[PDB]
Amino acid sequence: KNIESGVAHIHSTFNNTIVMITDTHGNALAWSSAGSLGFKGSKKSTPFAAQMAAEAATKVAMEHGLKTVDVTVKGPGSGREAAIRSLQATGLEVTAIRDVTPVPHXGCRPPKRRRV
RNA sequence: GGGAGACUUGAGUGCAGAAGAGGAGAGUGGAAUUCCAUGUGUAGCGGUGAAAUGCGUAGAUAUAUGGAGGAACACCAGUGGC
Ligand SMILES: [Mg+2]
Repeated sequence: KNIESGVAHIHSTFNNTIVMITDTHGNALAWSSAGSLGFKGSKKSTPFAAQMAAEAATKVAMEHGLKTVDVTVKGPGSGREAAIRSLQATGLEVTAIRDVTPVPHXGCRPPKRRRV
């Protein structure tokens, strides 16, 4: 119901950006994404859509009561920063920013190149 | 060229060292993917030039904690090595 510390997971891919705000224990509290704000197609991948997604999820998160979050950024999407700053704007206190992009230490064979 | 000798440079042995993803066998490590279980959580997720098929309110994706299994070995790493 009422939290004081949390973490905001910015899952930003090439196609879409999902913003998920959890408590420090990883339990979800609020989440938004470019797709759930009406953005479709390439628009979902833009920094502005990432910005709007962060705002909509931030405001819901602060309705619960939540002051300061740390940010984990993942994926190659262009909207990582626009989300990080949007968190600060809408009211949250961004204390730390980390990169948690998974990296195989090799790992599995990736899919084929998109031509031929 | 054949025969009987002699020789130490070619070739090999000894002795002393040097480096190495050379090979074979048996173990073993972490990262990641997938699946599985359990919380949290809510309507999307995924994808393209643009879309749709697909997946999701029988609760997804995300996120947290674990479990299983397979394959490949980030950095080191280099017209570097064998
Ligand atoms: Mg194919």
